[PDB]
Amino acid sequence: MFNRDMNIADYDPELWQSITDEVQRQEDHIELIASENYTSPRVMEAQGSQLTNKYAEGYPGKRYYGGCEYVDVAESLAIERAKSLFGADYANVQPHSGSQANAAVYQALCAPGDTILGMMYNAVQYGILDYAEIERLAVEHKPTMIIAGFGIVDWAKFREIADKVGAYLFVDMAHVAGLVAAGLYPNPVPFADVVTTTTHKTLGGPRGGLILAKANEAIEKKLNSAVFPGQQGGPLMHVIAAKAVAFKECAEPEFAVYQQQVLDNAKAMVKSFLARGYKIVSNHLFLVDLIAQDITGKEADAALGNAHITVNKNSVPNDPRSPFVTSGLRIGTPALARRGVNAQQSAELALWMCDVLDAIKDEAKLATTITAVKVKVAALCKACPVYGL
Amino acid sequence: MFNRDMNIADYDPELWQSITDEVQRQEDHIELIASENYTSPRVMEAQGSQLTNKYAEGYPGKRYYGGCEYVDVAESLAIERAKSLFGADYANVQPHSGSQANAAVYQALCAPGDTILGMYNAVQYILDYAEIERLAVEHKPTMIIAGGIVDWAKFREIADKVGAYLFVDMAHVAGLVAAGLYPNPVPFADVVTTTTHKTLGGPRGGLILAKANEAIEKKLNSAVFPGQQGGPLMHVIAAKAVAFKECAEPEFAVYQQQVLDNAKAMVKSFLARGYKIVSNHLFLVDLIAQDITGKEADAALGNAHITVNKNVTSGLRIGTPALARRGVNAQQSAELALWMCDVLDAIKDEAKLATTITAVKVKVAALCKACPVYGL
Ligand SMILES: [Cl-]
Ligand SMILES: [Cl-]
Ligand SMILES: [Cl-]
Repeated sequence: MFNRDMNIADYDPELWQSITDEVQRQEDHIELIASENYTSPRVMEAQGSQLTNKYAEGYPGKRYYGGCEYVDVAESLAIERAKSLFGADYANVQPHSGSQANAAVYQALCAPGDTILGMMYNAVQYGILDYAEIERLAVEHKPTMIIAGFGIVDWAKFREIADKVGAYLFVDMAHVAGLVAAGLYPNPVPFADVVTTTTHKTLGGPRGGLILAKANEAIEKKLNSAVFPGQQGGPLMHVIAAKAVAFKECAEPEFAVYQQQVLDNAKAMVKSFLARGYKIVSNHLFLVDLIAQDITGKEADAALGNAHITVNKNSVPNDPRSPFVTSGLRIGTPALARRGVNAQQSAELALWMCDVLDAIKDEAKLATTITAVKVKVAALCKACPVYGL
Repeated sequence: MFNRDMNIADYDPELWQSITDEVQRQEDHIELIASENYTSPRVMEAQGSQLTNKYAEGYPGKRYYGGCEYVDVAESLAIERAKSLFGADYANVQPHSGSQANAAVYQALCAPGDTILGMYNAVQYILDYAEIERLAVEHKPTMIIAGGIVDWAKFREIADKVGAYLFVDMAHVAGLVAAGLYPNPVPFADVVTTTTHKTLGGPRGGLILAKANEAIEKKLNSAVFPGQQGGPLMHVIAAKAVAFKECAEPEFAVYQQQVLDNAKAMVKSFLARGYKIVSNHLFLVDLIAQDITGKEADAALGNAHITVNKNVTSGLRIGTPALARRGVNAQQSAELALWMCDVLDAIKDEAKLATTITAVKVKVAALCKACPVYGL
């Protein structure tokens, strides 16, 4: 028998220390990484459950393993809630990640060497979008699949183009999934043949992937087999349960309010950067372009980190520097807003970031500025705790 | 702020019901599915941690995101412990699953159109090492795939002869290898993969191991990321770290032999009762002689709270890793197999089947109560 009191702290203190350190880090650092969030304790509760013990290859009611009667309920809930949230006729909640969701779509709908028009295969690219040009490329190259993703993207126009040349329409709903769930951005599901997203970024759920589709029996069967046995074996049933409860949380009225906060916070930050003379490329994420100031993204993210502001360097369009250096920062506010930072605080935060960037060439002034900003960041982190009682 | 008291039971009673039902089922059903196990509360603690909130593309000390200084400790522990457990010079603990581990190896080592010798242009082969060598020389595989006791050194020799990579999927014997009960392929193969949740008894996920070879290590690094995956599941990687520490305890080797002892005991019981066995921790009960289908056996046994898979051989696939993990001993395993034979005989004889199912159910319930999976 496993004693239920077995724990990491007593057994594996070095590992435990890294965990408690990370917990503390999530409190006392402001996180501006666009692809991160903070998920609810209920999601973590499901991920920490005994459902990890169940092998469940196949789909609810159609498993290759016995004993799946109760995990079928959890998975069905996740599927039904995903369909409800996105007005889909089909949802596949087994993908382990966005990478596996996307791979499965490719395997479902394309054969290697097929042509693919987008933003093993013959790739054609397109670069506000010029739909006239996308259509011209579609007609010229006859893609098997057209991919669109995330201004306001016109899904109905992509459907029109796909229809014209008999292509599948694949939408990667990355970075607008939460806005779509909240009714704040046009839904690609009615227009695409298939839609993917991760479940941990703007949806704020567990780490994993999700496939959605409007009704098409043949495409749905291809998607089924592509996920399993195509890309995966057994799904992570504890993470699927976590997906079920996260999708329930995402349907709450509070979630649309949170999504608007995400947007308002980004707008406040943008207005501060612009007011301080920093160029923005822009939405819940934006780039701070650092060309005018001769600052590298690497240089800026290091300095901001020392001030307990975690951001990622990022190449600007046509960046003259390598991707390991870059001339920009990428900022997103999903995590900022999730921990309750408001638009005014976001505005001030960006101003603190500008104080750092302005001082970055002056060693003494930069040290002085980082010291000051740290104190301000600590006070904000304490005022807006991520988890607690 | 998330209030830390937020819970599933208060908020999502229907999901909670499915979870508490599954927990109870794990107690009151004997699980004989070969590829399942029961992982420790420490693994589950890690999987339920806040490490799920961290994006950490790249590898420790070489991330594409900031803020990874602490999760780097957890992943380095996982890597170091995998290396020490399997005597490898290289360990990649990021694969989300066995499938992802295997897919990364193909991408790292093979090109589209390459030839592959296993058991892409595919050529398939006691093992007949002569024929293996024959086929290798004949078709010049870019990669040979392998996985009683397999002679790893012979595969290395053959692979060397033709200048092929050697890839071992160790998933069926990983626990035995960790326990020193089966020859370790790691010194011989160029790359080894395994799951972490089957005979290793850890979190659900994948693992890649390799002997020192800087060129191959670089290819594997980039095959896993960005080749097959994006961000790793850092909460699950932490769970791998504590699982690998548990796998190094002397208790673990005792457990691995108990798995084998339990299988041997069940097999003797079936044979003694006239049921044909096809055959380490897995075996097949062939039901053709009695004219029992997998479906009706599976159904009857399931009603007696014995969870099996049906299986080509017609009948049951049985494995004992979970059985041994919850403390069922060999004598108990022998009796369990005899109870299963009572049910099977009742089907074939069409006699007292319902009563016999109930009888085995109450015996199974007592065994489950005597050998709880989790408790205080
Ligand atoms: Cl302990
Ligand atoms: Cl609650
Ligand atoms: Cl395993």
